[PDB]
Amino acid sequence: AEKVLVTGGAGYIGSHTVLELLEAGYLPVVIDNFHNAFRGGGSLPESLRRVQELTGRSVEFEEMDILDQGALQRLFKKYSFMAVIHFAGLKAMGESVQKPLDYYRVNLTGTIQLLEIMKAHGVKNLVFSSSATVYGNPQYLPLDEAHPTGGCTNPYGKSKFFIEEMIRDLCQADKTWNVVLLRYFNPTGAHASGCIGEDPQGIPNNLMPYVSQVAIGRREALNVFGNDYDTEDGTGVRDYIHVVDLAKGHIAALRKLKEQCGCRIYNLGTGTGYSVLQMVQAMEKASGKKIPYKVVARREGDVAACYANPSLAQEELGWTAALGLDRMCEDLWRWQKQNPSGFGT
Amino acid sequence: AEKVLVTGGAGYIGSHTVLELLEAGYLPVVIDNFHNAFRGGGSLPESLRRVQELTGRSVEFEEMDILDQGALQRLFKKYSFMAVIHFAGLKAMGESVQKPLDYYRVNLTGTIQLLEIMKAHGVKNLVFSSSATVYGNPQYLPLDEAHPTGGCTNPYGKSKFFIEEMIRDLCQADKTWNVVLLRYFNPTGAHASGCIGEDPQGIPNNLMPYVSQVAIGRREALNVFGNDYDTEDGTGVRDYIHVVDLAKGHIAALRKLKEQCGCRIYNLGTGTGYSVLQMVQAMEKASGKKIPYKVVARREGDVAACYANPSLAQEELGWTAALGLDRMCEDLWRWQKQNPSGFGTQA
Ligand SMILES: NC(=O)c1ccc[n+]([C@@H]2O[C@H](COP(=O)([O-])OP(=O)(O)OC[C@H]3O[C@@H](n4cnc5c(N)ncnc54)[C@H](O)[C@@H]3O)[C@@H](O)[C@H]2O)c1
Ligand SMILES: NC(=O)c1ccc[n+]([C@@H]2O[C@H](COP(=O)([O-])OP(=O)(O)OC[C@H]3O[C@@H](n4cnc5c(N)ncnc54)[C@H](O)[C@@H]3O)[C@@H](O)[C@H]2O)c1
Ligand SMILES: O=c1ccn([C@@H]2O[C@H](COP(=O)(O)OP(=O)(O)O[C@H]3O[C@H](CO)[C@H](O)[C@H](O)[C@H]3O)[C@@H](O)[C@H]2O)c(=O)[nH]1
Ligand SMILES: O=c1ccn([C@@H]2O[C@H](COP(=O)(O)OP(=O)(O)O[C@H]3O[C@H](CO)[C@H](O)[C@H](O)[C@H]3O)[C@@H](O)[C@H]2O)c(=O)[nH]1
Ligand SMILES: [Cl-]
Ligand SMILES: [Cl-]
Ligand SMILES: [Cl-]
Ligand SMILES: [Mg+2]
Repeated sequence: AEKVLVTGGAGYIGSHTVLELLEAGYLPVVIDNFHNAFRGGGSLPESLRRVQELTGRSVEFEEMDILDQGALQRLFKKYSFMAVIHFAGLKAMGESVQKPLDYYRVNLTGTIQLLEIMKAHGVKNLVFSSSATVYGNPQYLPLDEAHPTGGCTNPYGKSKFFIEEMIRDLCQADKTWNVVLLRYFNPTGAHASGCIGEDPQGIPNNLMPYVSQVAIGRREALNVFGNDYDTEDGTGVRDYIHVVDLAKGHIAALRKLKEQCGCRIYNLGTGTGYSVLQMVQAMEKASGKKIPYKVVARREGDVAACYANPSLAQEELGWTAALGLDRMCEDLWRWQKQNPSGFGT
Repeated sequence: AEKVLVTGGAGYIGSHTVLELLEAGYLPVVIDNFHNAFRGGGSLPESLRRVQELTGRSVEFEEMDILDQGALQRLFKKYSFMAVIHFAGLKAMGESVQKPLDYYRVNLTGTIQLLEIMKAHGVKNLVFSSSATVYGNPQYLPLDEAHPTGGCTNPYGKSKFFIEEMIRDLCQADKTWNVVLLRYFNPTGAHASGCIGEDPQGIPNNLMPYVSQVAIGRREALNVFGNDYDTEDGTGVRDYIHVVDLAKGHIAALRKLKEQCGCRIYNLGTGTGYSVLQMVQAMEKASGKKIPYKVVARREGDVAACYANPSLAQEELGWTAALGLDRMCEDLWRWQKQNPSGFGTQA
């Protein structure tokens, strides 16, 4: 009726989105099981506790797992939701290939359970966290929504594609459902306040947090996974997108659902690709620190270059990413410098 | 001393497979929730009660849903399974397109749960019921295992494809798993005793049972779904395979698992395609009755022709579909004639 349910809202993208929702006047209800979120000193996960402080608005939260039908039932009885933004899931941490069942359980079974409860309670409006990984090895660049999908390299990406397909099927079968599938490119950056940001545990698998950790002195040097691709400089190229813009894209998705759009799919990227070395350099500039690097072997399954065609999202969702490279680096640096250990110990 | 778990064992293919298993010396434990199986006068589904009589061997059975985590866990705890043959699932009554979530829950989440429970109990040998539908609209024929998969039309076929992908990944990640994915073509026929067979509830959605129902005099005429396809006679072409041969292919699969085979995928078909009209004619011959029919509109999603390339199975599985068209028709007829209304509890 009123509320927006946000699954996995304590995570990186989700917490930034909760913040945007609150500032836009929405009332979110967040759920998370702390699988990859840090527990604050109170009820709320630290990220959310900080979002509350930042917005001066309260965060309604419930600790729970999407795999728990009982809890889902109780949740859906307690609140009247008008839409669900689904961030909860396991992300490839490079782990996927080795633990397929965990991925398929959490991402597939958990999403199906969510979809079923939504259907049961008549909440047929969803915004889903998809990924450019669904396009597989790029056939052409930039990647537009019409590029082929499926034929993924890993259990994680396959999981994303399977979910998109299930949702398409659901929308076909029941014309009352509205779903916006958002294919994120490479999220980076952090809220301008520097109070929240990505909080990886252990050695980061993604570039940016590793880069930021070298700059802060936590890591000796960045290992660059190959310099022999068919890219202007030999290193992998990606469409780095500021998490704040990404979060704002979810609000635009909400408005889209109101149009009774059925199933729509949009890329959420800037359309500008940057190489590993370019990112390193920009981080040196932002941080004022040196970021030593070593060229190592190619990482299994890595693609040479991946970047988005942002046209459709601009035309249909009315959204474009506003923040550039320098801004992403400055914000990421601020978060890292201001929070040397992430959210806590 | 180790058993074989048979999920969905009370159904068409499963009952036939339980019979083959019993005859070949295996010890099955069968589970079914009666979603699409008839309850016997006793605890056993009628089909399995008959299999017990036919074989003179006991059938260990538990009424249970694969979606029931607690029950499934207790089952794996109670027995020491050496392998699992997974038949349980929803097939479609042309329904899948309209109830996607049901297919995704029962087929997809049900199998993920089964695989998790299996892993947890140290059982990593699986025989999975797949289908030629995973190939989608044929890009060429005959369909060999190398033909592209995915790109299916309905939720049912998508579920099967997603399951195959999941198992392939599992095997890739853990070399200790062994899994045989069998892509069945169009199973037909019945055990030669005539005591068991396909037992549809209501108007049959598949060809053969409808034809037999007409031949027995229950139905007026066969409705032929389109006659304008690009095939010899305009009617759809399919690779019909005798359920007994299909069932025996499961025994071959268990043998394959014992070879520490990893993930293997095999078509289970005869390699010979027959049209709708050719099947009617064969049924006329078996039944000794004229079988009328009327041509109606095309059935949404139907492919023109589909048939297998059965060489890989012959070679690697050491299995071949022995029974021909007449046998299939004669066996189907015997079952239908001796059991005009399908299964019923004992008198
Ligand atoms: N970060 C990326 O580069 C990226 C790229 C593409 C798509 N995505 C997708 O976007 C979504 C959010 O990504 P993120 O970077 O914010 O990751 P994240 O791990 O920070 O956020 C996911 C949140 O979900 C929660 N969660 C996990 N399993 C849960 C369960 N069973 N029940 C309830 N909560 C559960 C975690 O505790 C975490 O707080 C995910 O679906 C991710 O796969 C992210
Ligand atoms: N019949 C065909 O032409 C065909 C073709 C391709 C693949 N397959 C597959 O082979 C398998 C067997 O098909 P069949 O023709 O014997 O179908 P069937 O319906 O006779 O057999 C399936 C059995 O599974 C049981 N079942 C369903 N949901 C269950 C659940 N949640 N828990 C436990 N048991 C459950 C049903 O009661 C039934 O006895 C199915 O997975 C089917 O999709 C069949
Ligand atoms: O320590 C690192 C990390 C990354 N990179 C390079 O930086 C680029 C971006 O790498 P990320 O890992 O941040 O992101 P990806 O776009 O390559 O995404 C891939 O890696 C993600 C993080 O591992 C997820 O696993 C995701 O499923 C998978 O598609 C790539 O060219 C990568 O080779 C390095 O050189 N060194
Ligand atoms: O009453 C019937 C039934 C079938 N047929 C035709 O007979 C052939 C075999 O049809 P079946 O339904 O027995 O088997 P299929 O292999 O064609 O499978 C198709 O039907 C399945 C069950 O009927 C599912 O619907 C599946 O999605 C779909 O591909 C097809 O050419 C079909 O058009 C008829 O003319 N009339
Ligand atoms: Cl696993
Ligand atoms: Cl953009
Ligand atoms: Cl549904
Ligand atoms: Mg061959």
